[PDB]
Amino acid sequence: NRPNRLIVDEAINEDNSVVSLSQPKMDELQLFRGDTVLLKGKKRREAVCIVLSDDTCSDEKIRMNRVVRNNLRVRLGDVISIQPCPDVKYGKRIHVLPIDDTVEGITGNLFEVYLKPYFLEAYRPIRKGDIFLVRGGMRAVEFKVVETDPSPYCIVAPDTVIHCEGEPIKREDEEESLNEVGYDDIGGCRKQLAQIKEMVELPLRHPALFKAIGVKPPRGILLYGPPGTGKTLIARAVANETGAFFFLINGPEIMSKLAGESESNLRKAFEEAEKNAPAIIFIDELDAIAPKREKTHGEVERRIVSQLLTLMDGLKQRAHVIVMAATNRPNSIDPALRRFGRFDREVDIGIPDATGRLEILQIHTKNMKLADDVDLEQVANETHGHVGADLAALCSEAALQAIRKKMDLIDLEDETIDAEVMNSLAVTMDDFRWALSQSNPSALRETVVEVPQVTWEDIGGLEDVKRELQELVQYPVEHPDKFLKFGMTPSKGVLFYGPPGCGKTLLAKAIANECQANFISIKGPELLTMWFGESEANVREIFDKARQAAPCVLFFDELDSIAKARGGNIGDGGGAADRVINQILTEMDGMSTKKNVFIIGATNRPDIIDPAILRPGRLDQLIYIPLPDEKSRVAILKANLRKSPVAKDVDLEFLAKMTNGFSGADLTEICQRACKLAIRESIESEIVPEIRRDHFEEAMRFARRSVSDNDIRKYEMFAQTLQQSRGF
Amino acid sequence: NGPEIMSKLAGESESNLRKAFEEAEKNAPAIIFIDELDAIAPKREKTHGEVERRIVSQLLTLMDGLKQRAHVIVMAATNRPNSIDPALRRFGRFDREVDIGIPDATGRLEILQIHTKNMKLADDVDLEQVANETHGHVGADLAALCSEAALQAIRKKMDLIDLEDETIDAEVMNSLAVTMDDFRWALSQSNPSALRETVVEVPQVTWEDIGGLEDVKRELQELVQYPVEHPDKFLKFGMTPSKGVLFYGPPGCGKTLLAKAIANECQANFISIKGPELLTMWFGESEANVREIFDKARQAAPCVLFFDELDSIAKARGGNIGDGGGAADRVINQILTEMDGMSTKKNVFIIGATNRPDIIDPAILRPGRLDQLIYIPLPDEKSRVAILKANLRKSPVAKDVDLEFLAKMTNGFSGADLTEICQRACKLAIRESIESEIVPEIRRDHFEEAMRFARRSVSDNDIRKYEMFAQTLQQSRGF
Ligand SMILES: Nc1ncnc2c1ncn2[C@@H]1O[C@H](COP(=O)(O)OP(=O)(O)OP(O)(O)=S)[C@@H](O)[C@H]1O
Ligand SMILES: Nc1ncnc2c1ncn2[C@@H]1O[C@H](COP(=O)(O)OP(=O)(O)OP(O)(O)=S)[C@@H](O)[C@H]1O
Ligand SMILES: Nc1ncnc2c1ncn2[C@@H]1O[C@H](COP(=O)(O)OP(=O)(O)O)[C@@H](O)[C@H]1O
Ligand SMILES: [Mg+2]
Ligand SMILES: [Mg+2]
Repeated sequence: NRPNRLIVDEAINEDNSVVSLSQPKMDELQLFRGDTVLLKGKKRREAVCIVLSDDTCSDEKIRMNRVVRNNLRVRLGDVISIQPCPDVKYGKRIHVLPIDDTVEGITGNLFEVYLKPYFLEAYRPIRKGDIFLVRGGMRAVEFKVVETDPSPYCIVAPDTVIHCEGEPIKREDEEESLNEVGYDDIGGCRKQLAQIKEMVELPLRHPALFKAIGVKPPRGILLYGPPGTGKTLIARAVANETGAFFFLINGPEIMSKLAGESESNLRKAFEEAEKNAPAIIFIDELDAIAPKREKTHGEVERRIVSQLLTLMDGLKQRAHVIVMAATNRPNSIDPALRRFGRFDREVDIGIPDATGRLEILQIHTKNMKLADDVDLEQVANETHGHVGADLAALCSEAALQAIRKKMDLIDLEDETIDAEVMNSLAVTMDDFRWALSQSNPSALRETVVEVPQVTWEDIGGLEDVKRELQELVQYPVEHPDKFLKFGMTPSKGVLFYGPPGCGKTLLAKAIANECQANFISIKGPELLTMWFGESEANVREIFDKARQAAPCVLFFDELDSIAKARGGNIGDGGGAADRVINQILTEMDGMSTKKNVFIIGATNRPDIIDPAILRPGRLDQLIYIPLPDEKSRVAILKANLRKSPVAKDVDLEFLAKMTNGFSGADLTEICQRACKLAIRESIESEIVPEIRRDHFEEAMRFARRSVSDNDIRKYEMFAQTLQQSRGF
Repeated sequence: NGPEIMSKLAGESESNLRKAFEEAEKNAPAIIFIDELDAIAPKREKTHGEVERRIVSQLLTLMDGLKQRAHVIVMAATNRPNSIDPALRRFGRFDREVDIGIPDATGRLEILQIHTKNMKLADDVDLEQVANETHGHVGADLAALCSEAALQAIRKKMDLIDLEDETIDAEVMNSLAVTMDDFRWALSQSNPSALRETVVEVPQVTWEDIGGLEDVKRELQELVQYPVEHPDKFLKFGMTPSKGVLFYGPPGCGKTLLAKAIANECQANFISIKGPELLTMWFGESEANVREIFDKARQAAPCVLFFDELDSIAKARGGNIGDGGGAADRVINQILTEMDGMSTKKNVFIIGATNRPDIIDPAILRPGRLDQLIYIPLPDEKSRVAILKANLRKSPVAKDVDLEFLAKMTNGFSGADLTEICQRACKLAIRESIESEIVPEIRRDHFEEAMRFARRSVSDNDIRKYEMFAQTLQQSRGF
């Protein structure tokens, strides 16, 4: 249907007037990447913009910003027409003025702060119907053009004289503000937007089709995640972005109201928003109003949760609605709300990663001006547990640390301030380092699921067991073609066992990095404290959080501490078991081989373990991690100092010889002392940097075999037969 | 609806609940269906305050105080038989029970076809495979798996059509289909997350699926097949069938399979309760769900009830050296009170299995509980072919192999460790093929390399220990 029909999509780049396409559309287009284009759009309102080319788009799709996409009165997923035409020319007048409340409280000269610096060397097209936004000085400014050089197009040149009175504008009746949230105000969530985006999209954009079909569009959604994670943000974003009518319910709000006042208040919310459909209904803190465990005292609270049910279930299809609620943990809410015809969908919005945090940090760092020494790629690596709302108050508190010490000397106090200071005001790296050091980065910290940073090169030796792990994880994900042809079935779990400090934890994080699978780590002590006094109930959740993360490596680390809890050494009269070992391996038997979740245990004392976990179908492949030998003992040293400035004098072949029964962790203990003996001489020297050969000679003096000899023969005995361990 | 009438104001419900019978008294013959009887009649520690305790006693006086009225029948629904006031199950109240379980694959295919009727499908679809890939699924899961797969089709198909108007006509829909790539996609989302709990089914395993063991196969059909087949006999000669069996032997020698084989043979349902799962529901110092697995066994008869890896429980109390006391828990006792409960006129049939007969409680060996003891030995050469011959029956082995030759070099391998050889061989084959992308057929050299790393799973010095218990495990009670 011709290359006059294009679709809307949301840009990767942040720049104001551009559109990004691909070469197939270019081999359809045959026009430049520096050209101007005049686009046609809905409601007789159209606008002028330029194009470039790039791979991130598909064969056919169109990247835009909101500032473009709003004037065109279009939304993501609308048919647009680029109209590839070269009308190219300069314009003349281009008289602009600021917008109603967007300048409220800021005053003064706008030429050198705003406007001018935005146009320079990047002449930007303009039309009588372009509103645009300029970022700076802690503020988002909005503009409009009542007249310019006559239409359609005007293209600035590094001359053109712009003239502006200032003063507000009349607020446009229907024209949205750009300060309303949209898919660009959310970051780190990319994967769960597209999930929410598909699922809610077409029944909002295409109310008719469903009325034409017998398909039931899912209507109800539950968003998980700990507080401050952006649940309420993601909700309103979608409602704005999709065009829907967004009504909002607070839990406390309707539990604040008088008994019997809530019922009419909760009922009206649907009844009213029934009339305005298509409609979103968002319920903040569903936990407040529907808390069924031992639930509540007295009817009036037990009554309102049954009112909610008869609205969800007793929804007859009404006309058209979709309900969205939010809560901190999936639990604590009445189970009867998750049945079908009620909130059947679930979207778990976890904490962000560093790649997510940098995405967030840039969003709250946009509008403000920064010094050149800032990094923000390092910050994301120094903020560990942080949700989005922590990481926003880390930007706004760092920026108040800047404007206290800067303008206390200016000490100017009046009704409003103008932009020159703000423009010549910046935040430095010393502030971020300061606001990161307060207790504000105190933040919620719980089970994290991520792709690990460790690579294969980060571990030395072990080259064959590296080859065997990729057999057992890489391939069944890579080649589902095979394993049908030859039949059989992949084995699910693995068990590493060996001397302490020999590399088991690392080698589990390496394959996750290799297959880009998520990695969940559950350490024996942590697992056994949540059992607390005689109760846990959270184990089934780490298998859930593993299930919705697939492909996933699920790693049970230092699995020996649990068995020695029941008892170690001499031993009890009984075997080594707890009620938290049993509910693990009921749940292993639960997960299907069609799942690509993959389990790995590790133990430093194979002597003690429960045979139940070695049974075929639980942890079958047994892998014995030996101590390193000379040629590998170089690989270890060669590795962990890869970031250390070692001097040329050293012989790593020589270290590796004098050492024999050292663990890989104890080699790092030598390399550790050497480096800390170096810094003592340097610090002395303040009354030259490099690591020196003599240093390694002194460190090597105090080195310590971490594993005894007489216990090496014990690993060598279990290396042979650990299969025998079950049955007697 | 339960919530409906619990939504209404206090005292509004009474008149609302009463009218439902009073009205539908006038329109008889009449059904009265009560959704979620759990909402309105939850008596355990039951409730707070009268108004909720009042409405459950209003319901009772309607059920019991039904005088025969004219003509009515009441139907209610609930998730678990428990949680509802016991006083509602007395006679003149809901005395009937119909347990509607989860479906089987034969059931799921039946469902899938019902929500797949009206829609058009591509020819590559199967639906007999889907039913085998959807494991825990209830009907409502398996319906939203059809409607979400069919939305995956009409998003990518008509987004290019991008036609938006008041109504659409049928040509597209007719020329619109769903493919197998969609089902595979919607099956891969987390929507197939579904409730998964004790399943009762006829097992897929056959006799041919296990090699060797030809006499103990003959003895199991004596003990299960015949009293169901020939109730004529067992009267003529008198006596009585024995109820339970106990398999014991080295690990990996085929006990679990051989229990699922007879269930398949007599087309009896099969319930499996594994030692760990049984001992975690005891949770902290409480279970209350054991009597239910004997109920779910009772209403399923003819039923094989299989207690698998029954050793993990006894080693819980303690294994090896041992405690000062015997191996027991409060979850062993409430099993064998309940075994003594079920009558020989029931055709429910119990089977245990253990890898450590040394440790077990003698109480379960008493005549009238688990009487027939059967010792499952390790395979021998002629049987070790039958095992290999079996588990690769679906594998494309090349003609070069000698299965007679494998079986010789192996002696004390378990049947499960033979599969461990046959397992490695097949995974060493796929490595060469995957290399070869920069020919399919298992090769003789492959089995020669796999055989290199093979591992005796059972020690020699513990084989003489099974041979000693093989002789006398009856002696174990009394000292
Ligand atoms: N092959 C190796 N390559 C690099 N570092 C190693 C290696 N083996 C041990 N290490 C060091 O040991 C530390 C982590 O040890 P792990 O890989 O967890 O071994 P582990 O025995 O599973 O753990 P523990 O705590 O020593 S019992 C790392 O900081 C490494 O410096
Ligand atoms: N006679 C046999 N025929 C076929 N497969 C067998 C046989 N014996 C053992 N196996 C293999 O062992 C696996 C299941 O073993 P089971 O029959 O459960 O023996 P078990 O000793 O009761 O169970 P475990 O886990 O080995 S203690 C199957 O996957 C089979 O491949
Ligand atoms: N993914 C994200 N991207 C950008 N900002 C975020 C994100 N997540 C959280 N925030 C910040 O969190 C703050 C409030 O979050 P909120 O919507 O209240 O989350 P919740 O409702 O889950 O508590 C907002 O200021 C927003 O800046
Ligand atoms: Mg470790
Ligand atoms: Mg078994």
